[PDB]
Amino acid sequence: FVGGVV
Ligand SMILES: OC(C(F)(F)F)C(F)(F)F
Ligand SMILES: OC(C(F)(F)F)C(F)(F)F
Ligand SMILES: OC(C(F)(F)F)C(F)(F)F
Ligand SMILES: OC(C(F)(F)F)C(F)(F)F
Repeated sequence: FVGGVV
C-alpha cells in the first residue's frame, strides 16, 4: 500500500 501525498 503506497500512501498518497497531500
Ligand atoms: O502496494 C504494493 C504491495 F501490495 F504492497 F506490494 C506495493 F508494492 F506497491 F507497495
Ligand atoms: O490517505 C490520505 C490521502 F488520501 F493521501 F490524502 C492521507 F492524507 F492521509 F495521506
Ligand atoms: O486516493 C487513494 C484512495 F482512493 F483513497 F484509495 C488513496 F489511497 F491514496 F488515498
Ligand atoms: O494535494 C492536495 C489535495 F489533497 F489534493 F487536496 C492539494 F490541494 F494540493 F491538491
